[PDB]
Amino acid sequence: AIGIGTLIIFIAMVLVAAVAAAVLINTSGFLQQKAMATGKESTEQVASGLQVIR
Amino acid sequence: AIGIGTLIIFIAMVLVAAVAAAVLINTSGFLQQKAMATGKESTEQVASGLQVIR
Repeated sequence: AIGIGTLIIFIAMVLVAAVAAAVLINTSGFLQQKAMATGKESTEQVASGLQVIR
Repeated sequence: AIGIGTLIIFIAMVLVAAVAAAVLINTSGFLQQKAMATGKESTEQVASGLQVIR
């Protein structure tokens, strides 16, 4: 019967789509930290300094 | 987003304008004393002297 294969291949299709989704979720995590830090750090750099009074 | 840079460069622009202002305030101080003294001293010079009676 044709049904048997249709079921089995669905199982595969789901699993692959899961793996594909995962990499984007993971990568978004990696980028989150890197981005946030880069902004903070750059801001502090511009904002700060010393001045010779006399 | 474009906004991010617009903020950061504003911070710089303010700071530079501050430094530029400072030099004029400082220099005005330096000149104040030098001017005042020059006037006083010159005045005393003209105003004063001795006369031989006999």
